[PDB]
Amino acid sequence: SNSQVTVAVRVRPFSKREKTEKASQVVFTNGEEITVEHPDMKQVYSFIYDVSFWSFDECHPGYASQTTVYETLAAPLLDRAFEGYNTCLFAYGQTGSGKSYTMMGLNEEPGIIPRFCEDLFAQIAKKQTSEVSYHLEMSFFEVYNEKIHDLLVCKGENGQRKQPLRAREHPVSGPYVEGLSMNVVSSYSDIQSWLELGNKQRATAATGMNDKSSRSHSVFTLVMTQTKTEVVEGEEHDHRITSRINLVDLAGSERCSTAHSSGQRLKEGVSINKSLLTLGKVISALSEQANGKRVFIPYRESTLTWLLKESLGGNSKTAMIATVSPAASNIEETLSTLRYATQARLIVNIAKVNEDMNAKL
Amino acid sequence: MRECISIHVGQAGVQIGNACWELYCLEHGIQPDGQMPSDKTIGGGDDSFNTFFSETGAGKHVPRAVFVDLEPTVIDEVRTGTYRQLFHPEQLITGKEDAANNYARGHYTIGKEIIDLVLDRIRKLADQCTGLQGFLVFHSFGGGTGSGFTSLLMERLSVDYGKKSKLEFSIYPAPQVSTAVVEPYNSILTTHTTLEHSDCAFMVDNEAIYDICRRNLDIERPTYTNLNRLISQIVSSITASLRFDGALNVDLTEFQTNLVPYPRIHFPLATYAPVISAEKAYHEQLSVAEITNACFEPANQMVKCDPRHGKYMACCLLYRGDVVPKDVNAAIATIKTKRSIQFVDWCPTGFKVGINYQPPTVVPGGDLAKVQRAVCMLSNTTAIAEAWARLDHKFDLMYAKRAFVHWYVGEGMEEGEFSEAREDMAALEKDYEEVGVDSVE
Amino acid sequence: MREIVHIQAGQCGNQIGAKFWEVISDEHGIDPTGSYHGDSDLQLERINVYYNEATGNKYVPRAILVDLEPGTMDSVRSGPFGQIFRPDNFVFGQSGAGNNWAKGHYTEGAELVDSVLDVVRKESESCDCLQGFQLTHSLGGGTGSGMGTLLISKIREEYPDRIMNTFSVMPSPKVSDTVVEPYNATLSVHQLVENTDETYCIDNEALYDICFRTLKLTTPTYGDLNHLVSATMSGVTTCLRFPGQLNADLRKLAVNMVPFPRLHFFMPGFAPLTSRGSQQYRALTVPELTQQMFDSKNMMAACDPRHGRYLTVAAIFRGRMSMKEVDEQMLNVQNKNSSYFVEWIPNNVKTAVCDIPPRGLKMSATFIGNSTAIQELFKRISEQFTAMFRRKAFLHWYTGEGMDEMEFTEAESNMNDLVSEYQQYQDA
Ligand SMILES: CC(=O)O[C@H]1C(=O)[C@@]2(C)[C@H]([C@H](OC(=O)c3ccccc3)[C@]3(O)C[C@H](OC(=O)[C@H](O)[C@@H](NC(=O)c4ccccc4)c4ccccc4)C(C)=C1C3(C)C)[C@]1(OC(C)=O)CO[C@@H]1C[C@@H]2O
Ligand SMILES: Nc1nc2c(ncn2[C@@H]2O[C@H](COP(=O)(O)OP(=O)(O)OP(=O)(O)O)[C@@H](O)[C@H]2O)c(=O)[nH]1
Ligand SMILES: Nc1nc2c(ncn2[C@@H]2O[C@H](COP(=O)(O)OP(=O)(O)O)[C@@H](O)[C@H]2O)c(=O)[nH]1
Ligand SMILES: Nc1ncnc2c1ncn2[C@@H]1O[C@H](COP(=O)(O)OP(=O)(O)O)[C@@H](O)[C@H]1O
Ligand SMILES: [Mg+2]
Repeated sequence: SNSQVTVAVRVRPFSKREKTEKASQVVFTNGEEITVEHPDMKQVYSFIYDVSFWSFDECHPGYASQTTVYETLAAPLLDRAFEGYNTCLFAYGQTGSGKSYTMMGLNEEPGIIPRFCEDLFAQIAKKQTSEVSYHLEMSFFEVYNEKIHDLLVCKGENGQRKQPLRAREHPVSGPYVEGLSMNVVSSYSDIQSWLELGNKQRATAATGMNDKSSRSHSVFTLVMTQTKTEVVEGEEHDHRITSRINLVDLAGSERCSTAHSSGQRLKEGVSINKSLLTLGKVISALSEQANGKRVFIPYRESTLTWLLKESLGGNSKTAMIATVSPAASNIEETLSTLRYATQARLIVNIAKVNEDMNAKL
Repeated sequence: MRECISIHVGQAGVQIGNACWELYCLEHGIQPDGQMPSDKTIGGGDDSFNTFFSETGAGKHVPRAVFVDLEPTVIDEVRTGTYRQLFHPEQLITGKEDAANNYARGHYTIGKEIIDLVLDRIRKLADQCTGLQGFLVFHSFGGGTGSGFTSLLMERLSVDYGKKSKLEFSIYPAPQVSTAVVEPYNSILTTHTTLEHSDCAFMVDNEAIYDICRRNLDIERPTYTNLNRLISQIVSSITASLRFDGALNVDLTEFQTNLVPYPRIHFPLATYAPVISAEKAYHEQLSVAEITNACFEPANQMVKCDPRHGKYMACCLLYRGDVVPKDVNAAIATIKTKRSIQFVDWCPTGFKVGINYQPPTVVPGGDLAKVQRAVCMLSNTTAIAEAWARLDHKFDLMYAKRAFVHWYVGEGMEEGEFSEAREDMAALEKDYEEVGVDSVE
Repeated sequence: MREIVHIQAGQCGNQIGAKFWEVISDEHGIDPTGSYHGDSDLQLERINVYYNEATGNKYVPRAILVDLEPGTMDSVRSGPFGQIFRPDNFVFGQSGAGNNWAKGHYTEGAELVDSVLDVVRKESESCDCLQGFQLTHSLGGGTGSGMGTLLISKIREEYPDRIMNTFSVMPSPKVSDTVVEPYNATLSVHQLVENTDETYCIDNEALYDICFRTLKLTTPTYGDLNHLVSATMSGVTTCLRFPGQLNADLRKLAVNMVPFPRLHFFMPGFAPLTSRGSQQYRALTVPELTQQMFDSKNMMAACDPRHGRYLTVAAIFRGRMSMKEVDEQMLNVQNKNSSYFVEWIPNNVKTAVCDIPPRGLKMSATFIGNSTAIQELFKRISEQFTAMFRRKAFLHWYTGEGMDEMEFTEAESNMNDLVSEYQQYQDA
C-alpha cells in the first residue's frame, strides 16, 4: 500500500536560432547524474534524479526520444488506470524549454498524450467484449489567481467574464467542481478537437520572455469507467470501476522581481509561485509517506492540490517530467527547475531508532 | 576636498545616525540649529568641516546625509526632537506602510516608488562634492527595510557611480538573542548581493555590546541609546583621519585595500576600548599597550566570535589622542610575540596603523568617560565562518519545511532564489576555509 | 499614514467596541463630545490610525456597526461614548437571526451586506494608505458569525492584499450559553481560516478565571471582560500609533506568527493584572510581566499551553524599559522550557516596544502565542458537532433557509484536517 513519484527531466537540443549564435552548452550528463557548469568555471552543481532523458545529440547512447519518454513514464500510468487506480502526471518548464514537444509533439514526431491515448483505445478495442465495457469522459479546466475556470466551454456572446465555477467536497467521492462540463470521447480525433478548442481560451500574456507565455495551470482529466461485474441470478452489476487520469501543465516560476512586472502580471506570478510551492511541499510529503513516516499532506492550501486529494495520494501513482534548456543564457531560468524537482532524495542520510527486540512469551 | 556621504536605513539606521550626528555636532563645536558661536568668537578655522557638514552663507551648517525607513514613526521623531532644524527637510518618510520584516517588499514591492527620490538626493549631494567620496550605509540584517532597500540601493550605486568606496556598518544578528524569527532568511538574501556590490562591510552584534556594557561599564539595565553611542565612537575613530589632522592618516580607500585580500572575504569585525567608565577612568593608566592588548581580548569584541578558534588575516588600528609611535610598535610586537593570536602565513606584515591627535568627546548623558587616548581596531579573521554557519543552519532547518515562504512569494520572490543564495554562502564558507590553510611546496 | 476600520457585530461586538473606544479615547484624550482635552502632543501625531476628523477639531471613529437591532443601537446611543459614532454607520436591520448562522449568512445578511460594504468603501477610500481591518464578533451565535464571515469573504475579495483581523469569542467548553454553538462555530471556521490572516481566539471561561483568581473580583460583569479584551486590542497597535525603540505593526505579527497560513488561530494575553490591594506588594519590572504572560491562566483562550508546543510567540511592550532585559528574559524562557517550544525553529519569540505607556500604569505588555494546544477547542466542537449531525438535532432550521448537509461536512473536514495540522507538531 505504497506510492511512487518518479521525477524526471528532459534536456532539449539547441534550436537553429541558438545553434548559429554558437551558444555555449551548460548542461552535461553522466548516465543517471546531471551537472551544470557555468562559463566562468568557479562552481559546479551536480544533481541526481531517478530518470534522465538526454536529448542533445542523436549520436549519444541512452538517447531519449519521444517514444522513450512514453515507455518510461506514461505506460505505467496506463497500467494502474486499468488496475483501478487513479493517476496524475505533471509537466513543468519555463518558457523556451519545450514542454509541448514533450507532452503533445509534432504531426511527424508525436509526444506523450496521443501515444497514451492510442494505446488506450487499442487496449480498449482489444479487451472490448460483450461482458466488459469501457466508457470515457473528459474535461479540461484551468486555474488562474486561485480561481477555477473551464476552458472547454464556449464563451458566452458577452464581455470579459470570469466564471462562477467553485469547488465542493463530497464526503466520499472527494473534491470536485460545481458545474464542470463532462463531454464524452470515443476516438482521438475528437479529443484533439476538444483540447484545441480548450487551449485558445486559456489565460496568456506577453512578457520579456515571449508573447506566448502561459499564466494559468491546466488540468486535463480522463475518467474511465469499467463495467464488467454482472450478477448471475439476474442482470445486475455488483460494482463498477472508475479510474481518474489527470495530465497537468504548469506555469513557469516567474521571477516577477527581475521582470519589472507590475499590476495584473504581478498578481499572477504571486499565485503561480504559491501553487508551485504548495505542490512541492505536497510531493515532498508524499515521498516521505512512501517511507512509512506518518506526516501531513496539505492538499488544502491550493486549489490545484485540493482538486487532486484523491489522485495524488493513496493507492495511486503520480508522475512528473521537467523540460530544461542546455544553453548558457537560460541558466538561472533552468537551475530553478533542477532545484524545484529535488524530490528524488529518498535514501539520503536517514537516521535510525528501533526498540523492538526479541519478542517472546 | 575630503567628503563622505552617510546613508541610514531602518530604525537601526536612524537610531545609530542620531547618536553619530550628535557626536559630530558636539566635536566641531556645532549647536543643533546648524550655527557656530565658536567660529563667531575665534574668527577662523575650518572646525565645522566640509567633510560631513556642508556650509551655506548664513553661518549655518547642513549634514551630508539622509535617512529612510518606510516606517514614519522614527523620522517623525527627528522632525520633532532637538535636531529638527539641522537636517534638510528631505528625510524620506515614504512610510505609507512598513516592509513587514521581509526582503521581498524592501527589494521590489515597496521599494519601487521610493528609491528614485533617494537617488536624486544622492546625486544632489554628490554634485555639491568636489572630490573624494564614499558611502557609509548604516543598515541592519534580518529586518526587511535594512536588507531590501540596502540591496536595491547598492545594486544601483554599483551601476551609476561604480568606482567608489562603499562601506556597510551593519548589525549582525546574535546567535542566541534576536528580536525576530525571520532574521536568517533576510540576512542570507542580503549577503547574496552584498558579497558582490559592496567593498567592506563592518559588522556588530548587539549581544556582544550587551556583554561589553555589563562587564566593563557596570550598567545592568541598558538601552539602545547606550549602544549607539559606542557605535558612533567607532565611526568617529574611523573618520577622524579625514576630518581632523594627524601623523598617519587612513583614508576610506585604505580600509578596503588593506583589510580585503580577496573580493569575497570583506566581512570584518570591529572593537574599541570600552573598559573605560568614569569611576574606573581613574585607577587605570590607559596606555597604548594595554588597549592594543584589550582590543584582541575576547568579551570585548563587538561580535560574538571567539577568534582563538580561528585566525587573523588582517588588522588596522586607529589611535586617537596622545600617542607616541614607539609605544605603538612595542604594543604590536607584544602581540606578535604571543602564540594565542594566530596569523596566516601570507600576511606576516599584519597591521595597519593610523594616528590622530584629536581625542574623543563625551556626550552629556554618557556612560563613558573622558580619556586622553582611545583606540579602534578593525580586523578581518576567518573565525566569522562560525558566525555565518549558524545562520546557515537555522535556515536549513526551516527552509526544509518551507516555512515563512508564503509571505515572501506573496511579493514576487521565487521559491528558487533562496537556494541560489544559500549556495553563495556555502561558497563563502569555503573561501574562509581555503584562506586559513598554510601553504605547502 | 496607516489606518484601520473597526467592524463591530453582534451582542458581544456591539458591547466590546464601546469599551474599546472608551479606552482609546482615554489614550488619545478624547471626550464623548469628540473634542480633545489631552496634555501630550503625541496623542495627535498619529491619532488617524482609528479616528477621522470633523470640522471643529472634533474626532469621530471609523467604527462600523452592522446588526444593531434597536436593543443594542439604543444601548450604545443611550450610553456615555455613543454620541461620537457616525449615525450613517449605525447600520441595522430587523427580524434577526435568532442563533442561526444561515439567517445571518444567506437570507437576511445578504439583504444588508451591500449597505454595509457601501459604508466600508466610503470610509476606506477616505484613508490615505489602508493597513488593515478589524472585527470583534461572537462565534456560536448567529449574526456575529454569519454577517461577520460574509463581510470577511467579500472584503478579502475587494481588498485581498490588506489585513483582516478578527478578534473572536469562541465557545466555552463547560457552560454553553447557546445550544447551537457547534454548528455555527464550525461553519464560521470553515470561512475564517481560508479568508483571514490572523484571528485571536478569546474565550469567556478563561476570562472569568482571570477575573476571579488574579484580580480577586467577586462581581465580574461582561463589561469587565471587555475591559480586558480592549486592553489587548490597544496593546496590539501601540507599536503602530505610538513610538518606541523597536517599532512593529500588524503585518509584522502576521508574518512572524503565521509560518503556514492555516495556523493563524492564536492565544492572547496581557500583563500586569493584579488586585487593587495586592498592588502594594508587587514590583513592576519586566520579569514579573514575562512570568505573568507565559502562565497558563493569563491565557484568554481556555487552553493549557503545557499540553503542547508554542510554534511562535510575539510580545509587545509599553513603557520606558530596556531591550537587554527583554531579550535576556525571553532567551531564558526559550532555554528553560525548551520542550514547550519547537525545535525546527531556533527562535520562537519576537519583541516590540513602545516608549509611551498606558494612562494609569508605568509599564504594561501584551502577549500573542500560536500553540498546538488551541486544537483542543476545535476538537471539542468536532466532538460536539458530529453527535448533533448524526441524529440531525438542530438541522431543519438550517435547511429551511437554503442550505444542505454537504456544506456542513465540508466545514467538519476543514476543522479536523486543521486539528491534524496542529497535532503534527507536538510529539517530538
Ligand atoms: C491606582 C491605580 O494605579 O489604579 C489602577 C489599578 O489599580 C490597576 C489594578 C488597574 C485597574 O484595572 C481594573 O480595575 C480592571 C477591572 C476589570 C478588568 C480589568 C481591569 C484600573 O481599573 C484600570 C486602570 O488602568 C488603565 O486605565 C489603563 O490605561 C487601561 N485603561 C483603562 O483601564 C480604562 C478603562 C476605562 C476607561 C478609560 C481607561 C488600559 C491600558 C492599556 C490599554 C488599554 C486600556 C488603572 C491604572 C487602574 C485602575 C483604574 C484601578 C489594572 O488595569 C489594567 C487593565 O491593567 C488592573 O490591573 C492593572 C493594574 C493597576 O494597578
Ligand atoms: N544596534 C542597534 N540595533 C537596532 C536598534 N534598533 C533596532 N535595531 C535592530 O533592528 C533589527 C530589527 O529590524 P530593523 O533593522 O529595525 O528593521 P526596520 O528598521 O524596523 O525596518 P523594517 O524591517 O521594514 O521593519 C533588530 O535585529 C535590532 O537589532 C538600535 O537602536 N541599535
Ligand atoms: N465577552 C462578552 N461576550 C458576550 C457579550 N455579550 C454576548 N457575548 C457572547 O456572545 C454569545 C452570544 O452571541 P450573540 O451576539 O447573542 O449572537 P448574535 O446576536 O447572532 O450575533 C454568547 O456566547 C456570549 O458569551 C459581552 O458583553 N461580552
Ligand atoms: N527533443 C527535442 N528535439 C528537438 N527539438 C526540440 C526538442 N524538445 C523541444 N524542442 C524544440 O522546442 C520547441 C518548443 O518550445 P516551446 O514549446 O515554445 O516552449 P514551451 O514548451 O515552454 O512553450 C519546439 O519547436 C522544438 O523544436
Ligand atoms: Mg522597520
